[PDB]
Amino acid sequence: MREIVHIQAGQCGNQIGAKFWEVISDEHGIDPTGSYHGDSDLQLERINVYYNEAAGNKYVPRAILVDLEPGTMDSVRSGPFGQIFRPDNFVFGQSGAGNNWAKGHYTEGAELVDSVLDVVRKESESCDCLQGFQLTHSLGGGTGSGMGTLLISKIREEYPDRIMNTFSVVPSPKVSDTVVEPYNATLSVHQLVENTDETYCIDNEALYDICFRTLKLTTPTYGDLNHLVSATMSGVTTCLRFPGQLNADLRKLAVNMVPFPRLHFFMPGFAPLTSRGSQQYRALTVPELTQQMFDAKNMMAACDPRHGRYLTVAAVFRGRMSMKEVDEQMLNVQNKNSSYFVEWIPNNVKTAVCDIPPRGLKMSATFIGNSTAIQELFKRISEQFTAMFRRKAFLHWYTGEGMDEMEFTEAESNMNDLVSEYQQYQ
Amino acid sequence: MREIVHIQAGQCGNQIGAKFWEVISDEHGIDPTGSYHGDSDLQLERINVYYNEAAGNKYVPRAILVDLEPGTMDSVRSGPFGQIFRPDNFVFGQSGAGNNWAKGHYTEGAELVDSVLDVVRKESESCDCLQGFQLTHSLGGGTGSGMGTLLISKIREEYPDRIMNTFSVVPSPKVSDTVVEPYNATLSVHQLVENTDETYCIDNEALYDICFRTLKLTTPTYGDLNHLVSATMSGVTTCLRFPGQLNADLRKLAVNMVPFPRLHFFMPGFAPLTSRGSQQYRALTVPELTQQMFDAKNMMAACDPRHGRYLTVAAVFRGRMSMKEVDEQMLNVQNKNSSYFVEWIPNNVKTAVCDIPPRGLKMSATFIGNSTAIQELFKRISEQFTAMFRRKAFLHWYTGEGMDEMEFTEAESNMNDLVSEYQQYQ
Amino acid sequence: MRECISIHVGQAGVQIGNACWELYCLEHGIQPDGQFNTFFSETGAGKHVPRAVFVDLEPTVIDEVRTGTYRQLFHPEQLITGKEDAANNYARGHYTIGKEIIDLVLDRIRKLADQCTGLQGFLVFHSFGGGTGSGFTSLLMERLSVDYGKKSKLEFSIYPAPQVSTAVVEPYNSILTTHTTLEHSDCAFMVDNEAIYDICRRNLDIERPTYTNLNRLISQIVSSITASLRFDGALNVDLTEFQTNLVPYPRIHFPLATYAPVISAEKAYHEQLSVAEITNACFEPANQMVKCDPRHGKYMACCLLYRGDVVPKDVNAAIATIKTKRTIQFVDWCPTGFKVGINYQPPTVVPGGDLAKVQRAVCMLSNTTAIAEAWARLDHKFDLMYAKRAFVHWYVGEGMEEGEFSEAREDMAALEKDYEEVGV
Ligand SMILES: CC[C@H](/C=C(/C)[C@@H]1C[C@@H](OC)C[C@H](O)C(C)(C)[C@@]2(O)O[C@@H](C[C@@H](OC)[C@H](O)C(=O)O1)C[C@@H](OC)[C@H]2O)CO
Ligand SMILES: CC[C@H](/C=C(/C)[C@@H]1C[C@@H](OC)C[C@H](O)C(C)(C)[C@@]2(O)O[C@@H](C[C@@H](OC)[C@H](O)C(=O)O1)C[C@@H](OC)[C@H]2O)CO
Ligand SMILES: Nc1nc2c(ncn2[C@@H]2O[C@H](COP(=O)(O)OP(=O)(O)OP(=O)(O)O)[C@@H](O)[C@H]2O)c(=O)[nH]1
Ligand SMILES: Nc1nc2c(ncn2[C@@H]2O[C@H](COP(=O)(O)OP(=O)(O)O)[C@@H](O)[C@H]2O)c(=O)[nH]1
Ligand SMILES: Nc1nc2c(ncn2[C@@H]2O[C@H](COP(=O)(O)OP(=O)(O)O)[C@@H](O)[C@H]2O)c(=O)[nH]1
Ligand SMILES: [Mg+2]
Repeated sequence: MREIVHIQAGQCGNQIGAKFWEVISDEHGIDPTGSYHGDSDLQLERINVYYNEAAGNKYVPRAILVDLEPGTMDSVRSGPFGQIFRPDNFVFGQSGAGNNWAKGHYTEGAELVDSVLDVVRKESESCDCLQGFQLTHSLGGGTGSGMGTLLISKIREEYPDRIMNTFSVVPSPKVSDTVVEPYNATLSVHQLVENTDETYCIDNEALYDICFRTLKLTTPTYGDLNHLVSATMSGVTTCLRFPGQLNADLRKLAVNMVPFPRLHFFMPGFAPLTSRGSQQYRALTVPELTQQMFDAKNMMAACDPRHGRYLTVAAVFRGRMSMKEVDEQMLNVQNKNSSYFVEWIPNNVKTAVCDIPPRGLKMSATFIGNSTAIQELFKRISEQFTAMFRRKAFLHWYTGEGMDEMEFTEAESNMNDLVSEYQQYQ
Repeated sequence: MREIVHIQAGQCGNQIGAKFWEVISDEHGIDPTGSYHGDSDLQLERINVYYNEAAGNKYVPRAILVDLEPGTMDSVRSGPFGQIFRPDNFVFGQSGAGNNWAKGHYTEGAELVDSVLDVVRKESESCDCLQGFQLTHSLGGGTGSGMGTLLISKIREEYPDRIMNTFSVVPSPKVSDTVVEPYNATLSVHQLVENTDETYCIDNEALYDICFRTLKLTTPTYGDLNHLVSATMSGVTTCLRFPGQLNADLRKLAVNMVPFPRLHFFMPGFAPLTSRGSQQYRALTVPELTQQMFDAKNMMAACDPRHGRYLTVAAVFRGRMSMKEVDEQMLNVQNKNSSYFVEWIPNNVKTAVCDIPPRGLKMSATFIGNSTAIQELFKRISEQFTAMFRRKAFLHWYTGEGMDEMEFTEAESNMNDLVSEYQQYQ
Repeated sequence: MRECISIHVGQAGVQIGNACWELYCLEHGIQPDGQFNTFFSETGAGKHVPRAVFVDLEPTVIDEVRTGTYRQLFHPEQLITGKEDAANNYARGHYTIGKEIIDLVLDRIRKLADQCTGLQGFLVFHSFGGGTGSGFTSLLMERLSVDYGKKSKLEFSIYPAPQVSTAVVEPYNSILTTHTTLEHSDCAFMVDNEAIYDICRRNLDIERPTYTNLNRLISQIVSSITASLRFDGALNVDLTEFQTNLVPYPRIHFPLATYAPVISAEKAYHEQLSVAEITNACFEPANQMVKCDPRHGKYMACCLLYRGDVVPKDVNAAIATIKTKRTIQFVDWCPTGFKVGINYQPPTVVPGGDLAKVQRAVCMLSNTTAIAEAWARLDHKFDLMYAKRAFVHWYVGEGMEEGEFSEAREDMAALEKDYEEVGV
């Protein structure tokens, strides 16, 4: 029961996915050759949530790896845990996507998507009771954004009563990584508003801030950033894979975190994150962890949470702890600072607890916030997009693939509507 | 934090600068090839104040070497520590300056100054927190005086909230080294009055006196005089580069030494200075050092300090010593001889102490005096200048470069105003 | 439980703090690597971590601490740093550079408070006269007042001496500090370097001192002040009691701090070191730790903190004797002019130190009209300086205004008048 199918699309999506599979593997005591070397029966009890068993006690992640160019996936295969994946689950094209949503969604991606869908169907048929799908991609490129969105559309059409959740890497206000980012992001976001149940919004600038300000890390690698993201990802599904006092679930989280269907864009966080120098200096108390969790500096989106209000927040705690303490802390936060929580939803904080903590920690926590502050990201994207579109700058690359102006206007309209909705509850 | 950028201009400026870089290098345990061979961690902790680090643990002084003629800088490069400098930091012209301030400031120098400014900007961009600039030049020539002043003007305009301090070699009352010295000096001094935060006034006659009367040196070389100057220079910035009981700073010294903005011309001194014959005969006590410091014979300007009053004096002590003793000595000097200290500023002496003494000494000290006696130098210069200008002697060399009589009169006026100001507090 | 947070600001303050922390470690057996709750916050690995705020605008003193012996003891945050110091400039502390760091400091303080279940308040270490210790400290204090209100804010301050100094803008800064910590700080305990030197010359028979010794001496006093929070004893004094007992009027809140016996190993054996003798020593003019004669001033209120072997009867007798002396003048309106605190725990000797082991030691905190003279002297100095508008361009050039100085002077005058009134 409760099988989850993973899809990783494009460069960033595949890279983050590799790290995620490493982390999950280590959590379950699975080595790169698919052999189990754990010490606890809890490690295998719910291994089926992420893994499929093969002859000779081999475990193979239910992961589908998708790209329009072979490089990234060749690197992944060459990598440490790369040999753990099913070879038949690498689905790739030959021509690149040129950071072009239209190529991912309408042309190059359209040619490949049926093949991906077939693999997806095959995997879903092996599920006793499939919970849903997890997707990893970027919003600013062509493959993860265009192809990824397309895949989501297809799967929701075919499996409309399953959970569809994405970890989506978004552009950052200071330092864009591509010139057409606003166009791609807007085109993706338009589709995600209507075709996903929840989306975790990750901002690389926030990750860098975490690495520098919090972790005191002089020289963060993308690998290190990926690790953090993977940790957050693992947190979300912990309650499917292990016992607890309050057993959470994806669906439960959705129920408690989405008060209106379109408002499903979350700011993720993780705790504790402490510098290697200052480890003995910190006392690892639930209160202190809570404080870390709620600190804007420990968020992974391009928002100031203090510039908005929390509609709902879900906290998932890992390790041994007093439920009394947890509840009291939650009460204290809300009573003290009631202005930062929407007044029309009493008890804005939901708590879940899983007994088994991650490696190397006695306690940890994962934070998921639905804040009206997220509107700032959307507003900024919209401004950027309009700045370009009003001059039809770069547009020939998209019209050449058959897109029309009207689609862009529709996207803009959707964006603005979303922003307006967010402003309502602000 | 606290990076200092050095500029050395003209013949004397470059020569003194070479010696200074030698001395600082030896203090920091840096060999001529930029390799560190020190014994203490204190040597590297604040090395960034004067040096920039390169690949292979190479250290390169943040020094800009400027001249309108190539000879002097060719000699510098040929010299012992010459290979330590960045080749791109030698900025030179082709035509000489003919001991002509107008050529340095308005014509030949004007053509070169932009190139220097570009290098300066480049260096300042590499500073985490740039403290300010140190300039070395002569006042009596063309390049150091005219070009140097020009550079100062430019940098103050661009970096008006940083410290601008100069070590300026001035003409000596007995034996002038050029015929147009009064003109050049007056023209420079006019600009320095308004564009520098502090200027250390060095007189070669005083240095010769020190060498002959104090050091008992039959045959001083310019090299030897330069050494002394370098020692004084190093003293000033000691508290940026090493720990202490009273950590001084350039800005702190300025704050305590400049009671009115235009009165920023200091008489420097150094101690101990003892003959090689009579070394064992002296007991190296803080009191005795203090006495040396306050002795007119141990000053480096063309003043009799007893012919004026001290507005403020800053003493910087190096080595191990009793703060009690130091304070008591300071009190004794002021109580005993209150007539030599302006009565409207109680506690005319400021003390700083740095734990790490210079090579070969257990204790040393550097003296910085703001005395109203300095007016004598200015008055004498003014007399000389007027003697020439009233007959328009040598003036065609300057009018030919576009200068007008009115500038000279302005300069004279400034000088006289300065003298009057000094006389006020006398 | 009873918990307090230390704040150390400047160079001088930081130096003092180092000594204090060393002393604390020696007292409670904590190793330099952290292997009590009142001062040391305890974590889940048998590790004890100080509960202090260490602030400097110049990154030198802090860097030294970070590299030295007790680096593993302190947190990598408690020790806070800047980029450039104020350079004896109140304006660069209070207005320009301080408002970059202050927020962080506040946050740290809040965090520390959160970690306590009964915060008695604050102990702050700064210097009247220094650039950071004057302005930045003032700024911090104001913020604290705004935030907490009724949490104790005790200050330990290095007062400038009359006949000696180490900075020729020291009158201005001190005056400014006085102006802007008159409506915030509840107590400002005073030590003077000249006085300490004199003490060393006289009692210790040592005439080659250094700052370290002074710091150690200060730390002893601090320990004595804070010994009641960390050990048992009859008459356990609190940080909140000092305010009640030493501040008759809210503007008047500068009491002198003195310690007895400050004596070397040679004449520790010669002396009996009885309680009465120690008490007498405490009230002697030369033994005081500032440059003021308490013969030229009436004692408003005194506080005595006996530490070690003390029969309370003996203490009472000593107090009676003191009262008898003609101191030793008291004010008309304060007959009961004594507060007494006793601890069973004796003083603790620091290896490679000035002081020997003793059975019993006493720390006296006295609020008197003798400091009025000092204040007047300071005012005079200020007047002498400010009449010519000397150095004012530095202060005005970073935030301040011509008029503020005048206001400060007026305030000082008012204070003097108040003191005079009290004297009657
Ligand atoms: C029943 C007789 C039969 C008819 C059908 C349609 C059958 C039924 C199912 O197989 C039993 C399909 C099956 O469940 C899957 C979906 C897993 C899957 O195998 O379908 C194919 C495509 C499908 O045709 C569309 C296939 O070719 C086929 O023959 O399907 C792609 C493949 O990629 C891995 C995978 O996605 C003809 O003999
Ligand atoms: C409750 C939702 C929440 C809103 C607030 C305001 C929350 C509340 C508290 O945390 C739970 C603050 C907290 O108690 C502290 C004071 C210890 C502290 O962490 O505050 C921050 C600044 C604060 O914002 C000002 C922070 O960024 C933040 O998010 O604060 C500096 C920090 O330096 C160490 C420290 O001083 C947003 O998710
Ligand atoms: N007793 C004692 N006094 C000190 C010490 N360090 C400095 N002082 C005194 O403090 C005053 C100078 O202030 P500092 O604390 O050095 O200055 P600061 O707070 O660092 O401020 P700036 O350096 O001006 O930014 C002088 O009166 C010194 O004698 C120390 O370690 N012990
Ligand atoms: N966090 C993270 N971001 C990445 C990684 N690789 C690429 N990105 C980001 O993803 C965006 C570029 O999209 P990318 O996935 O490379 O393009 P695609 O292959 O067309 O989907 C940029 O915002 C990059 O900063 C990664 O490994 N980790
Ligand atoms: N102390 C010292 N003085 C020098 C040195 N070289 C030149 N001078 C003095 O500098 C003045 C001449 O200026 P100089 O720097 O040679 O002319 P410039 O190249 O036009 O700036 C005279 O007063 C010389 O005595 C030197 O190496 N040391
Ligand atoms: Mg300082």
